[PDB]
Amino acid sequence: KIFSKCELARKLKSMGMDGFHGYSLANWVCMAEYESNFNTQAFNGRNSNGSSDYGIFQLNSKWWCKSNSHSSANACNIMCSKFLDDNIDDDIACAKRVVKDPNGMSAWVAWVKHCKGKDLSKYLASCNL
Repeated sequence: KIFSKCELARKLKSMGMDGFHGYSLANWVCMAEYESNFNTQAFNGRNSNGSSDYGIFQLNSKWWCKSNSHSSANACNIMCSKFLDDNIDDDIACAKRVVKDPNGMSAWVAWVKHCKGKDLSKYLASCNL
């Protein structure tokens, strides 16, 4: 599924993300835009390592989930394969956990590159939320 910005924004808002760990809704939606272009099937292989990044939040299989050929820490206790599904509840539960690490949202490189430096005050202004 490719979400639209505002549709993603509604889903994340409904699931307690707005302000989650000090990160505003706009920040979370911007991270998804730049990580995966809002696509639940996004998949980015080998990479820097061996590992891969899965789903709308491009969660890596060395740290966050378990994959086929690439063994894992599995901090989200889940098979990477679930993050390629259309439903994003698992992905959200895992992103909630990722951001709890010391690097915060800087775990997501595309957020650091495309969001962190930006004025996002108007990013969700077209949205009916």
